[PDB]
Amino acid sequence: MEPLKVEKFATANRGNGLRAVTPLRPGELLFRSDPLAYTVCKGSRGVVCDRCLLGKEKLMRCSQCRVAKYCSAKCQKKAWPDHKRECKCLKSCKPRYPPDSVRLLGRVVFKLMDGAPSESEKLYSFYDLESNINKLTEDRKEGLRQLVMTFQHFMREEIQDASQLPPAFDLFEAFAKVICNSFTICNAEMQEVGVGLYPSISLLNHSCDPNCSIVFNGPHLLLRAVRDIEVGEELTICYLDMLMTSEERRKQLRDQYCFECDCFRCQTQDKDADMLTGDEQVWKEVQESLKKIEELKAHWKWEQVLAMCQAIISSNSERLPDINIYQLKVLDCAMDACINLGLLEEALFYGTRTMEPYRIFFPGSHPVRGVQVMKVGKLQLHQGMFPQAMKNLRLAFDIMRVTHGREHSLIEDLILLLEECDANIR
Ligand SMILES: Nc1ncnc2c1ncn2[C@@H]1O[C@H](CSCC[C@H](N)C(=O)O)[C@@H](O)[C@H]1O
Ligand SMILES: [Zn+2]
Ligand SMILES: [Zn+2]
Ligand SMILES: [Zn+2]
Repeated sequence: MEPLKVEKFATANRGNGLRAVTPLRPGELLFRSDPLAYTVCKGSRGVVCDRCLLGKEKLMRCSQCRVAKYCSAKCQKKAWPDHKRECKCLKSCKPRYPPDSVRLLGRVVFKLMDGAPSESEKLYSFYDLESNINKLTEDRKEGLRQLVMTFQHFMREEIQDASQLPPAFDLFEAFAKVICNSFTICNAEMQEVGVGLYPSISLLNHSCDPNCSIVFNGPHLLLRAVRDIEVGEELTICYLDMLMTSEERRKQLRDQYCFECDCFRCQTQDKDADMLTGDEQVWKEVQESLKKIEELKAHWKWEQVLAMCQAIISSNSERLPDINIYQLKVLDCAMDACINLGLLEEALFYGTRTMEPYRIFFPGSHPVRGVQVMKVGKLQLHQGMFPQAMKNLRLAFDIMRVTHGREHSLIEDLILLLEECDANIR
């Protein structure tokens, strides 16, 4: 159980890209990699584990830095190679914490010296990672320049000048890689909990209608095909969240990756209309309130989320339909708030209402829908609604074994329920 399945090559115009070498079936795993470097992002920090990135109500805090919090003593140990150095820095920053991108790039710079190679850099190393120096706007260069003066500052302790780092390695150029080659680490419940750098995965170009999706069983990362992919076909993923219009997607892809998405979709404006059904006036105020809420989600702060959600869904009932992406986003948030708070009746109220949009927005098999759908069925089973629960849990499996695969332990939970939902229609 080893044979290779992808490879790099030269695109007509868009740089370096992956391709199948033999035909692929949907649900097939193609690549698998640990991070070259990864870190629990500022919000999740103090809430999740500093290694395995898992949420265990209580956490043991850092010996000498008292910032980094651990799952166990074993998690705390194999974390040394990485935490060894950074402990000192964070220690005397207190409380000011380094913006993720830095604390990451701090960790990376030593994992370059590691000597014996990494799997993460098997097909594409760090120094190959496209940075887009040319044709990068000012206020962005002026943006990255800042981070450098912040990095050097934050690091001081272990790094006083560029002579302590390998040559050809350049800091400003390195943030330019990490602005546009980072990876959002999503946990079980499809929550963002960290940022990684997977320099073989970064060989994947962008379609808003991808054929590959990636899922995070902790910091470990899986790339699978979601459809039938023929020899010589360039493999692609969507770097963005699926709840954005072509116009929102255009703006963000210029601001980060410097390009035009020339997918069949970004030209015809797929789903675009359906996304903003309702009067612009109505939801403007919702896409505004979405900038607050989304913050407090990442900071695992549910109680205020549930205030700002209830009030606003209670408000726009008479006028704004669920299928409106920004309305919907509050609905997912609404659901997510209720789950972590244990209001599982309310939880199901909100979750079931989102079910249908999701179907029209996330095509064939998307792991976001998967988990969402799972949370629904799982919410239903609990409520004792066995028939339609078996319906959704089944659906979840039809999505998830192609999105997550057998190698994901989440699947385990899924089947258990299906055999336990069997037990309640006894
Ligand atoms: N759909 C698309 N259209 C045009 N350029 C794209 C694209 N997807 C990715 N890119 C380019 O590739 C970068 C993402 S990294 C993905 C692989 C890239 N060829 C590389 O050398 O690493 C972006 O910053 C952008 O320069
Ligand atoms: Zn420490
Ligand atoms: Zn841990
Ligand atoms: Zn596009």
